[PDB]
Amino acid sequence: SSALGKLQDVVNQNAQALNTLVKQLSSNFGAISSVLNDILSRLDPP
Amino acid sequence: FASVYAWNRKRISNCVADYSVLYNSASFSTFKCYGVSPTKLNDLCFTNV
Repeated sequence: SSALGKLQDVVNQNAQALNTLVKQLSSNFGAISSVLNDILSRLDPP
Repeated sequence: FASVYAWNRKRISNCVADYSVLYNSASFSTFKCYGVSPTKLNDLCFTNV
């Protein structure tokens, strides 16, 4: 009422991984943008 | 026109730009578009041309 770190750590690890997964949807990896509506909404099919 | 070593620089601004009258004028010997293919110009908006 005033220690559950082993239970807190497995929650934290899973959330830290799920956030890293979503934060990767905003990297270019060597492209002109991160949005498909910007490569498409401004680029030919080739 | 202007020399090649002191080119001009006009800052087109808030307006209604119709790149179709350009694209289809057939008077141009060279019309290359790099960031964006030409036909999709009349469907996008920027900050400054």
